[PDB]
Amino acid sequence: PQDPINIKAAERMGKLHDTLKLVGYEGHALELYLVRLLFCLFAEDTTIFEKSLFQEYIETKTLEDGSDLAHHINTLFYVLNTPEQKRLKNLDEHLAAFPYINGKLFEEPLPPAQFDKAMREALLDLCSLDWSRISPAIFGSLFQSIMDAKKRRNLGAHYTSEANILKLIKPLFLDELWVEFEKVKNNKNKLLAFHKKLRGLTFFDPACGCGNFLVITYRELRLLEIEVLRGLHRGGQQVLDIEHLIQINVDQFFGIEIEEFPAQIAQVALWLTDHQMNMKISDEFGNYFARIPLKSTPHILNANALQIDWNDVLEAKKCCFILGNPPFVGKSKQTPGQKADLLSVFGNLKSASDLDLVAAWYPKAAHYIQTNANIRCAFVSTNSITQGEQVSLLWPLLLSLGIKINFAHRTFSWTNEASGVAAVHCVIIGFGLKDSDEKIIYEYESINGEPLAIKAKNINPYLRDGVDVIACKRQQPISKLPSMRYGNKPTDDGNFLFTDEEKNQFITNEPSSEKYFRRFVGGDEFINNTSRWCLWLDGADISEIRAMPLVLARIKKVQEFRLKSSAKPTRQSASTPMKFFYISQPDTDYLLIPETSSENRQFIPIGFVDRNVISSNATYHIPSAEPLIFGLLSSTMHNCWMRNVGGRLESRYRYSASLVYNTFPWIQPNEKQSKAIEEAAFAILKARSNYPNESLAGLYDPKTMPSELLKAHQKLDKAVDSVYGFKGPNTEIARIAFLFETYQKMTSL
DNA sequence: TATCCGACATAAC
DNA sequence: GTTATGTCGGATA
Ligand SMILES: Nc1ncnc2c1ncn2[C@@H]1O[C@H](C[C@@H](N)CC[C@H](N)C(=O)O)[C@@H](O)[C@H]1O
Ligand SMILES: [Ca+2]
Repeated sequence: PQDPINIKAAERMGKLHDTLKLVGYEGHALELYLVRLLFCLFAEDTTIFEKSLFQEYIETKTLEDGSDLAHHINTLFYVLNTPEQKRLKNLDEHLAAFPYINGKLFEEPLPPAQFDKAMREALLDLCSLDWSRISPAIFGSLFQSIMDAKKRRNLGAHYTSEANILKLIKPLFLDELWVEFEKVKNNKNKLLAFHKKLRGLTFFDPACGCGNFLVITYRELRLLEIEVLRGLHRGGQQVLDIEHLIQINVDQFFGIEIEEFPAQIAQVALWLTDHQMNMKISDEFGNYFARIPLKSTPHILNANALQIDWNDVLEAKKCCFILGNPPFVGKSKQTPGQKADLLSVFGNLKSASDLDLVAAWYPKAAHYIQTNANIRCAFVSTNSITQGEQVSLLWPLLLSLGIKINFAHRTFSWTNEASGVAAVHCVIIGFGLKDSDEKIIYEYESINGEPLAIKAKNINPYLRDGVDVIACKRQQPISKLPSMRYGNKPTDDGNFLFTDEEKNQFITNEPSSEKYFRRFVGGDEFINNTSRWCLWLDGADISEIRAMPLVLARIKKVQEFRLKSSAKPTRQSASTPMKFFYISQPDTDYLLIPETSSENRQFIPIGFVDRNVISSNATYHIPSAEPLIFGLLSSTMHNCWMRNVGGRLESRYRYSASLVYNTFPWIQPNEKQSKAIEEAAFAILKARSNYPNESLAGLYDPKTMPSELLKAHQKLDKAVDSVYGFKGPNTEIARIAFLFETYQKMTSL
């Protein structure tokens, strides 16, 4: 038998596409030419064509140099559209063996292409594999393999695993369809009504890619529909009559896709799955049943789902489910076209440009279903739209429109079976206009593991079981606390930064420069006790900088890099090329908080730093911080706050003054409570000192953390918890919920 | 001025 | 290539 296809076959087929593209067979013809070939490869390996008829024809009626191949394929494409009654009586016997196929797939005449030896062999190469068991992974890898890395990233062109679609469609509709099936399966009447209900269901993916959500869904429906016909069978031991019993078909699936090639795959993907299932039902009940020629057609539109009215694809009143995996694009990574798309959907809302592109599909869906509250929706999305600065900008608008979250998958790692897996963490948000009396939140122990369904009273805009209050960005703290500041941002392409060895090479080469070096600490250098230096030129005497060539060359390298920038303020900054782009350095010693750091720690390692070391923008800091405040930011309570209202990078903690610290509710303490927290603070500090040559990473890894440090932190929480009057169960659940009662009491005043 | 963020970036097994 | 865990500067206000 022939080797079944794997991912390497789709990738090879993709190279055929780009090989054809490079000789000028471009555009619409190219996309449909290839998807036609795909159908032929599947067809000869099933019973649509006689076994291997396509391959044999190419091998016997086509020249080895590939010179004539495209002529014969062009006539083949015409035959497959010509019913047998309209074929020339003298048509080549070998060509006459091919069935009439028709359908939107073969109706358009196409310019003939041109092949050579290697393109012919590549296509015969594809023929020799078995296309019989073609799956989402194949359709997705093919879709992905024709795209530049920059394109793949920017359209979010990442196909969705079988597994990730199943976590989305099982709660959305599928599981309930199996419960309902099992309850009526023994009543011929109710089973008949159940079939008609299955036939009338429509599925709508407004960013459908290569169609996997539609393909998996249609396959599950076909599988269900087999057991339904098994049920209904009133002929006992006679062969079940499929053609007049079957109903479900591709005309129930609808999709929008901006690139034509995935929009063409999605269509053929649905027909191949159709035939795959027709063969499977033909096996169960032993009688041959195929839907050839292609009389039913999906409704995939090639368009821009953010610029059109979805009702042109599918009238809302005739629609049932909206599902899919829309593209993820950060606020500062999106092209002028997609920012404008984003802003069209959100109108004149404040800071709406700060949303991920994926957020755009939510108000669209929310406006679309306003005319039919029976629709239920679910979207994969980057977990970022449930964290930090975006929660305030997306969920006020969604809640105001009636949108209610009915189930949700919390953060998990992305993956699929194709090349170049993207590195992003995800959520799944099921929503609609009807509250559900049984909301489930699926939780993950291993970010890579399988989920566990947990009952939920309510589902937060953060996807938590709690109240619907959102923590908003603030420029100053709601509590009585000293202001916090952002570290200095260099924008220097590294020209002002050095390793110790570099600082030594540079000093010997330019000894007059020692006066201008100062210690440089980012988050990574501080957490890990690594040494780094910067040239600190804020307020340098120009008579001293003229003397020094090596420095002058750095200042010129900063300026040249800064002019090449694309952000006008950066270009502007090129004309002060010896000063950091943003400067915040204090005059007093300060408390440093790293910006981005491992979620595996129970506390964010913070600490005190000398006023002469320059802190990078990968950190925050409080100038002249009394020990009490170091206790407060060390506390479980603060870190629980940071964990819940802060943002994340994939999943690492990301601190930010305006989201965490400034919204942090904190009651001012007595003199005894204040002295207590100070005493624990010094106990933590001392506990750290007693371990030379341990970096803060080594000390705050909770595996390797010394018990003497854990105790001082336990001493500290007790003092801070006392200031709150917090007596509750000492869990992240009870602490989060209690801080939000405090936050709301303050935000109500 | 003043950032939050990254279908990530990249040094380390 | 996996695994572990934080840079750097854009875009916007
Ligand atoms: N404005 C847009 N309108 C319509 N489609 C878009 C738009 N932006 C990106 N896309 C497409 O969104 C898709 C995102 C993918 N994650 C979908 C893949 C698809 N779920 C699959 O399983 O294969 C890409 O295929 C894009 O071409
Ligand atoms: Ca074959």
